[PDB]
Amino acid sequence: HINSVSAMKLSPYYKVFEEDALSWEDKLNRIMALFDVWIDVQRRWVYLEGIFTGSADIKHLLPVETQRFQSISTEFLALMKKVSKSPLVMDVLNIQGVQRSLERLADLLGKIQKALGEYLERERSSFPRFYFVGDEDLLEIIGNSKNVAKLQKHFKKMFAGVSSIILNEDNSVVLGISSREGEEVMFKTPVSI
Amino acid sequence: NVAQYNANHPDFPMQIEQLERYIQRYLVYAILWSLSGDSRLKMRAELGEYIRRITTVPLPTAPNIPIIDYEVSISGEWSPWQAKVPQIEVETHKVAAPDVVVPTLDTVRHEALLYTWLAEHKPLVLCGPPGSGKTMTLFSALRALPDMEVVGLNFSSATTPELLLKTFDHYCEYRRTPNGVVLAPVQLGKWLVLFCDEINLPDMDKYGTQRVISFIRQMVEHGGFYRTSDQTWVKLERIQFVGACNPPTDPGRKPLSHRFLRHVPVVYVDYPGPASLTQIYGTFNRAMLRLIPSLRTYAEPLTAAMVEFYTMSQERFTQDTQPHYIYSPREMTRWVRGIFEALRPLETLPVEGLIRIWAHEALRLFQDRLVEDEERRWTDENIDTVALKHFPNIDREKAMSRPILYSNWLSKDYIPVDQEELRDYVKARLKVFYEE
Amino acid sequence: WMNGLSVYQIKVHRKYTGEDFDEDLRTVLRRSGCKNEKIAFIMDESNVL
Amino acid sequence: EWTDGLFTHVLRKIIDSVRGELQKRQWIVFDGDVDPEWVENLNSVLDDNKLLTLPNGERLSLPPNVRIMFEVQDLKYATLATVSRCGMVWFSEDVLS
Amino acid sequence: PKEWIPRPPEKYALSGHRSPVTRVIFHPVFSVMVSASEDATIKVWDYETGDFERTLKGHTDSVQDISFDHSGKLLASCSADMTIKLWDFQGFECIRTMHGHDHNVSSVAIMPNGDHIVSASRDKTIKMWEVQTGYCVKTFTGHREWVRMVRPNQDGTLIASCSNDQTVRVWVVATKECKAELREHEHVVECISWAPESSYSSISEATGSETKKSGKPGPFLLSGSRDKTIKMWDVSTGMCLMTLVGHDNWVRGVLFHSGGKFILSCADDKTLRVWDYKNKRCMKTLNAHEHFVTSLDFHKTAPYVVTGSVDQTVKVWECR
Ligand SMILES: Nc1ncnc2c1ncn2[C@@H]1O[C@H](COP(=O)(O)OP(=O)(O)O)[C@@H](O)[C@H]1O
Repeated sequence: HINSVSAMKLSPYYKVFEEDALSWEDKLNRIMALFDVWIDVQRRWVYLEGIFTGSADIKHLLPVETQRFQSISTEFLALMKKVSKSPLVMDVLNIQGVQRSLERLADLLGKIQKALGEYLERERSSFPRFYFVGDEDLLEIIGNSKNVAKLQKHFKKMFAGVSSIILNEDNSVVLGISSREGEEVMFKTPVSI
Repeated sequence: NVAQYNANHPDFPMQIEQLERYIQRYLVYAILWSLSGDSRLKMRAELGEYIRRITTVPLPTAPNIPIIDYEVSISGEWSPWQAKVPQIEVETHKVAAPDVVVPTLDTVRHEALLYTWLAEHKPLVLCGPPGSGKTMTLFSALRALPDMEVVGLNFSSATTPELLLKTFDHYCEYRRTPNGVVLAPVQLGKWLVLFCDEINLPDMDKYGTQRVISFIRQMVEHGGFYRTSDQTWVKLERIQFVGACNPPTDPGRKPLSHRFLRHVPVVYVDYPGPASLTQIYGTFNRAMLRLIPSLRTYAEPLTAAMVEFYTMSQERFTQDTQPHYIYSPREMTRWVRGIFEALRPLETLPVEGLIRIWAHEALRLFQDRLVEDEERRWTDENIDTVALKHFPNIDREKAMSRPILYSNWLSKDYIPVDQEELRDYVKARLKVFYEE
Repeated sequence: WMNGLSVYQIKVHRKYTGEDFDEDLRTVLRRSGCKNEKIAFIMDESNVL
Repeated sequence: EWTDGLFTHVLRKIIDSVRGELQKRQWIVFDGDVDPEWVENLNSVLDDNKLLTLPNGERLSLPPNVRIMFEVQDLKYATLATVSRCGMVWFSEDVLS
Repeated sequence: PKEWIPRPPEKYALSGHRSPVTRVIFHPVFSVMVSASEDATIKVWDYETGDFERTLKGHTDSVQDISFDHSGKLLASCSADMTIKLWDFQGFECIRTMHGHDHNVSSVAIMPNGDHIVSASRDKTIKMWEVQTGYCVKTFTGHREWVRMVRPNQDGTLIASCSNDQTVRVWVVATKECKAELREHEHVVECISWAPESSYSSISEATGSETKKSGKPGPFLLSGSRDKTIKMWDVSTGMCLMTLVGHDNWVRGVLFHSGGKFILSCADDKTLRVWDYKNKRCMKTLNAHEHFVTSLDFHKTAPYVVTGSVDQTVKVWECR
């Protein structure tokens, strides 16, 4: 849509439709910016919620961090409930304070992600092969432990020829080991995830 | 109110005969309050009996109590104000909190009148002696309106409109509209209430005018004020004014101009008097004497003692002797709060100890203010005799003494302290304090 | 000193205009509200100009 | 804690492909002089490993759609370990007329 | 065993001093003790016999703190004349006078390594000294007011401090500073003390805490209240595990028991308090002196508690 608007802006009778073209372009740029921030903040929040809910005994070691993320998560839950109650693109575009609220949420989630180095080092001590995984990628791996959808793009860093793994329909039993050229080996007995 | 009834009862609309019987009674009630709201109880009773004696409107069959004691119910019949609020039992935790208000006849009546005048966003002025309750009444009647947000303002002798302009710069914003400039609070959908606390005290000029009162009158009547920076008329959007003031016969106060006073209704709040005071603080005393169950029976005599000594001191020391001789229910509230704070950590105390706390608080409230040794001796002797009058068969020597001191320095709690031990402790602490 | 408050005196002098009192009040308010510091603000009658 | 640079940030963005940079044809072009200070860091990328190694132990495998390009004027300071890993397109002075 | 508590009356009431007694400590290897007062002297007392042994003149103003080393052959004393002296306790003579502070030095200690000395003075700075040379090597800043006491931890890697700044500040010695800043005291912070190694289990089971599950339970501080309280803290940014309300005046000295099962405390209420901190209550109260009690110490092996006071007397309490 933005490309088409910019194409018809140049030629040939743009002068009569100028104000409508500017309004269209402005609202398109605004929704582009809002959703560009939105995809990143949702991608951050999904693994932050995973790591702070599925993993336990973190409040006894980072109480202020856990309380801060609990408050931020309740705020995000309320905002997403409002978005669910207003599923219109124009409505979410014109929600008052959405841009600054989402920018502040991105900044706070970034700070929370930054303040996790000691816990990440403890996890790396727990599993030896996590030493070859970065901080953000390790955070995503821990947060999306139950999902098992983003582990296929991270297994190649940990292992030698294990590019990905094959799963069942329930996505709760590992069936084998898959390489990057399609060569696969079948387990003698699976693992009970 | 009729429209509210119509909205609340969609299946049964507002009938004509009920509307007539409601509106006639409300007209009598509104005439009474609008014409004698700024006068004493005797004068409003006189106006009520005059209306009852001249005008043929149905009225309650009240042999003694005035018509202003009654409320026009929405169903169209008179209802007493006293039956609205019963005896309440405030919790021990908030026994003298700054926001607790134990309901009373005058409190409920003034709250209803304030709500009526504040729902229409009409400016008003609360008049009465200091400490009578003209800020608790406004705040209690305005806590029932979530739309309203209070902004405190304390007028002085050298008050000039720049105080109002600084308040507007902080709490509101200027915006430009095609119709002109309007001024509105930054909180969207909220009404701002400016509570000017000493509205008489702005200094009257040589030619009988007050700049602040003229400014407020211009804003109330013309709906806006000129902005002196660019000489541009600035309109107001959601702003009202509420004034509190002592009577204009007080030593520092001046009478407001008639052009300003044309717009602001004035309601006169007086001191509660003895019969209201005894209940209005016996509730607090009964709540307070639950920390120590053995002191439960010593609540009515204690409240009578506080009320009686406060009345005696207020009658004795007046404004004409010294400028600061102002005694109000603020002193009783601080009395209850002091006894509660001295009783909270103890949870075991005999009646002599309770009387000692009561006498120490009486001293610290009614004797530190005084100037002359004769007045101080009068307060000491009268504290002793009021305590002996209201508390017979008590250990006078064990409950009263010449020093009577309380401190939390030598003890963890707030318990009485011996003078010699206190002197030794202060000497040692001064030895430490010289080097620090 | 016994109660742990920090004593503040404005230390008035000559040519002490209203801006200096505003600055002293600002510093007292900042210390007392932003930094949770209990302050005893002792002010004399000769300090009022 | 690790702070990314320009090349590492761009490569990590392409690897993550949050907005779908993997599907497009991505080219990384180095428009500057070549010396063994910073190209011996990239010799593992230009090697058969297709891999960038960092002091963390974090490794970033080069995706097949990304070509590492240099727009250089000369190679008088590059070493054999750099020249031997890349394909040469000698743009002579007579190519442009 | 691990249960003895001081009992009335006192064993000896040693009264050789001339001014208020400031700090009293025990000896690591010998059956002797030293005491510092405000008359610029450090008397040495045999607490087993109860007789004054010898004095250590040399300080110009009131000596404010004293501390032995691990071997027991060195005594480090700091005074209000802005100097720190190191005493050769084998021959009872001063080795070096170490200037450098700008005001009254309030407390010193010798690190468990044995060749470094900490300090604390009214200029809000903490300095590290060299025992071998006498030079200053490291200075700590961050406190906004008079620093009253400094205490290194068990292995010498961490330093805790208390100040008129209303705060307790603990940091690592080596390179980083301000590991935590503890701000739950509403008045001045006066007396800190670390927790001994044989106290972590009792502390963990006494306070609200899970069954470890983290490893290295973390160091624990103690009190420092001029607001008549006792407060112990934790690892990281620090939280108040418990507050032992029940005291009467300005707390001046706090300790753990040798077995780690009790908290000993003394204050200006002329009272030595024995806290059963597992139940957050004081189970024993000793009317120690006739004036303010300034300091106490607890013997690591022998059953003796010693207290100094403004009474110009040093009392030794035998434990039963
Ligand atoms: N129920 C009550 N009735 C009357 N006075 C009360 C009541 N509760 C508290 N007070 C005291 O009455 C005082 C009235 O002061 P305030 O509300 O500021 O009005 P004013 O502006 O007349 O002083 C308050 O300080 C309060 O302590």
